[PDB]
Amino acid sequence: RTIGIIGAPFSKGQPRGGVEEGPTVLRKAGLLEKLKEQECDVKDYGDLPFADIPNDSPFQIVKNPRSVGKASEQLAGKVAEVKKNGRISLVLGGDHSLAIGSISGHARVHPDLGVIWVDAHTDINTPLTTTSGNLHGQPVSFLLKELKGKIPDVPGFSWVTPCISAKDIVYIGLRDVDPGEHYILKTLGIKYFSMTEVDRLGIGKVMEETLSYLLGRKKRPIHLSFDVDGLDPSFTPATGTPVVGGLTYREGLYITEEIYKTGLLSGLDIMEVNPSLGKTPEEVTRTVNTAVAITLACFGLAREGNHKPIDYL
Amino acid sequence: RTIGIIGAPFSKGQPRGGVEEGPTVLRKAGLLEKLKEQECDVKDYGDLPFADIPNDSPFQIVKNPRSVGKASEQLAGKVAEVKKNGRISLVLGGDHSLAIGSISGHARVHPDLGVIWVDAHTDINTPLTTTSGNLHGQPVSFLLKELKGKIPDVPGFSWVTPCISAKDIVYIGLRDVDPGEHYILKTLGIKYFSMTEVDRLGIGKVMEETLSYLLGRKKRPIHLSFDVDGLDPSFTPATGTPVVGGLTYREGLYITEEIYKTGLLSGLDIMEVNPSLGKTPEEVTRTVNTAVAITLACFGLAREGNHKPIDYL
Amino acid sequence: RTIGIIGAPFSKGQPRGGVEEGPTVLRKAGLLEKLKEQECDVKDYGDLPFADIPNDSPFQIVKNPRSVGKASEQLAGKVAEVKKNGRISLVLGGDHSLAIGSISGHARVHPDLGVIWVDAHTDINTPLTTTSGNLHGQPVSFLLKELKGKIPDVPGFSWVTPCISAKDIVYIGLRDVDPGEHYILKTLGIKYFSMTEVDRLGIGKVMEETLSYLLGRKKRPIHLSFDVDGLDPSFTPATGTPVVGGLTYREGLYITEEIYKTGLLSGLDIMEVNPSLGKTPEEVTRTVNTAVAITLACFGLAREGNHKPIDYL
Ligand SMILES: N[C@@H](CCCC[C@@H]1CO1)C(=O)O
Ligand SMILES: N[C@@H](CCCC[C@@H]1CO1)C(=O)O
Ligand SMILES: N[C@@H](CCCC[C@@H]1CO1)C(=O)O
Ligand SMILES: [Mn+2]
Ligand SMILES: [Mn+2]
Ligand SMILES: [Mn+2]
Ligand SMILES: [Mn+2]
Ligand SMILES: [Mn+2]
Ligand SMILES: [Mn+2]
Repeated sequence: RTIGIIGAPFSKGQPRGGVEEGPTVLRKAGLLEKLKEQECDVKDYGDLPFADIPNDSPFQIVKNPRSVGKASEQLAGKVAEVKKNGRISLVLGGDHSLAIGSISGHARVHPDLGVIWVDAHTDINTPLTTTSGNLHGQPVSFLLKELKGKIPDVPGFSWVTPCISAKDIVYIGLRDVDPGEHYILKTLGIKYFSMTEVDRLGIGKVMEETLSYLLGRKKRPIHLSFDVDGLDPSFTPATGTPVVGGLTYREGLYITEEIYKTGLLSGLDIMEVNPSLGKTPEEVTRTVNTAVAITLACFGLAREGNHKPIDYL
Repeated sequence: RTIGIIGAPFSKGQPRGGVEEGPTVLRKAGLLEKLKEQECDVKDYGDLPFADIPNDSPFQIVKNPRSVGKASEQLAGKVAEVKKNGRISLVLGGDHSLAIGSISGHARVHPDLGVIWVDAHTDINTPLTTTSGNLHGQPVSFLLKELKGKIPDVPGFSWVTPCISAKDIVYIGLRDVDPGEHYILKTLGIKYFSMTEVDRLGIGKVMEETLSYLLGRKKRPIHLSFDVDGLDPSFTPATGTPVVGGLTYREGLYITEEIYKTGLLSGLDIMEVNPSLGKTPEEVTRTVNTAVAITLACFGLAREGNHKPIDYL
Repeated sequence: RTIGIIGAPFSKGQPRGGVEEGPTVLRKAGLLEKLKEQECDVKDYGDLPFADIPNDSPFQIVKNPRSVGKASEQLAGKVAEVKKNGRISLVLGGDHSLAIGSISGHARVHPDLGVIWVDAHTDINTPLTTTSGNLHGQPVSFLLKELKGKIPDVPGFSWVTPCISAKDIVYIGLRDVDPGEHYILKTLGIKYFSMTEVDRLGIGKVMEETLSYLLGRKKRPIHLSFDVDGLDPSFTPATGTPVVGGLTYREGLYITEEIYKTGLLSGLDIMEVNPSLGKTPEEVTRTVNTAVAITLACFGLAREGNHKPIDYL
């Protein structure tokens, strides 16, 4: 498809800094070229320059609110631009707090978007339910219209406007959900397939239901926010908050291959890849290679093979 | 639920001794605290003191019959006690020969119990069919009423009374079954899901059929005897008789999460964890961590999340 | 069943030479004995002596055409012999180019054979579509009647006669298919289950459809060409062209256990095991052990257990 690459070297949504290297190691893995090696029209909007905000004391327990709120605000504008250019936005990021700006900017051009969130976590803590204060675990709370009222005025986010309903999002891969988050899950009726549902139904049925659930009433643009820690750490170890028992490399590709086939992918986030956290050089390459593979699947690379519309014989 | 912890540091059901450390490393992993950290009422009945039986020569090929028969006899009494106290017995053990006493004592208070046996092995060899002579591979033969007649008078087990029928037990995870054992399997019509059935049906259907098979006619207490070598050695390597191609960490949790949801768990055995057999310190922690995870799942810990009955928002 | 072992220490179908050691390390793993330890009548036709062909320059891009064409020609004769002796041919090989002779010789005695090809690749490149020139990636193109016309007169293969139709073959495990190969796939209507279909349907349904697809109209002899790189490299690392995201050890055994149960297995190839490519001594033993396990499954070894027709009690 027509892609618009946007690097988001940001890490203040959490404590470990190496995550802002995500765009670099991914590009250095030949991501742009690989995409071009397919049927992809690729334009790199470069890495966004996230100005330093020296004065950013916590808002209550919440950390680096101004820099996070600013990075998402900046990212939101960029995504809206690439979307206005008729391209699928590919946000190579740092931490997942950036999802706030990516989904926000996407919904400005396509307010009817549906979101598929692959993650070991729900990232739906509010500034009042979070125990860690890390904003990469709160993005979803800022985007949900139903949680509009339980989100205090946090410095840096006054530009935010909830753009999606609890019913326009589906979670896949959950295995470490906080108590308040689970409460929000059940209270708002959010559709999710934790690792338990994946085990019960199999990833094939999981994807069937996910797409049917989001595209049933009518076809609508799809936003895929892929947190690499959604996959098992044996595949993506170089990430900040790994949790054992994750989705397999195969399941990761199955998810993306199916989304690609809908022809409705319009926004994509590949987040939380932190090279600095690899215990070895191999753990880093393994994490980056897996991250690239998932990305390519979103844009056509199929395991059964691919061929141009010509007579090869 | 209401739990009654009972440590069973015993190893004479087999050759390698480190298995009697099971209760120690598990407790030292914070098992009691972790359970309390949930909605669990926990009372530790301590570790049973298994007196040394210096004079215990083999009965034919069978090894350490008196100490094994004695340990199970002692364990049987303890379990019956905790069951009489309205608690779910949690037997942290050494080798699986202890299942004889755990299931025996359980059935004294709840004669209508159904058993789910997760294991790479059937542990149903008789003193006459066993080739190794290790009693941890014969527990089931002593408990089955139908095998009453093919079990010789082995020193230390005169207190035993078969308490379950071949139809009140279901095996899950089998992948190394001896010839005589397989014969007993097919001859008594025992329900089992070897790794082949798990591969064919998927763990979801496997659990559906298992519970339906055992709880169909009527709801009855459930005894789960979990041999950690039922899971693949990439998850539980620190165990005496590992067999490749086992159940996954995910499947292990799926099994237990489903059993928990029945609200019928009344007896649980977490066996065969041998710290001494870990090739590295990490293999030990990996085995113990997995063993703890499975245990917590049996008592409520869910991958989709958990929350108290309060308004978190 | 009645087996006829034939070693094929050949490697010129590709660049790395250690693959010709396949027969050796497999035999040294106790394969013959293990088979005999079952209900198998085993006769080893020894290792075929593949005379050196010093003068063998490439035919266009195709490498070592004369030695490859000769090795398959020799192998074809041997297989036909063992098949004429009422035995299931077990070809312990080097590279997969040998499939040309194995399937050719098999079809001479049983022209109605159906083929199950487990592989990460389709190995259906023609001498004109191949980019590497390695013949181990072209065997299928020489065997298909429908591709009769797109296969130039390559030195060493004038003895070849396409013996199977595109509809008498099923692929399982595909995850690295070239563009021209994919074109041939879709153009000839070849049935395949890439890793994507395995993920979607589960290996149980995959095998159900495969057998139904090949044995539907009528029961016919089965030829299983098993490329060990079809399984994930975490199980069979010592192989020339490994591809991540492969079939599991369990799936590998499920496939073979199901084929065995049809009672129609008549030809088997266990290919691409290259001991020289193991990064460690353990990677070699792990590859060989897995290869032996799959082989034993093809001839009866079942994970649920096995027993002779006698009264064990
Ligand atoms: N729920 C935990 C863990 C958050 C993980 C967030 C990562 C981005 O995906 C917290 O709120 O801190
Ligand atoms: N069937 C073999 C292996 C027994 C394994 C027993 C382990 C407890 O689970 C024997 O009888 O010695
Ligand atoms: N398709 C590639 C890779 C071939 C792999 C062949 C291995 C035998 O299974 C080629 O034609 O060279
Ligand atoms: Mn996460
Ligand atoms: Mn996340
Ligand atoms: Mn066992
Ligand atoms: Mn056991
Ligand atoms: Mn291959
Ligand atoms: Mn091959």
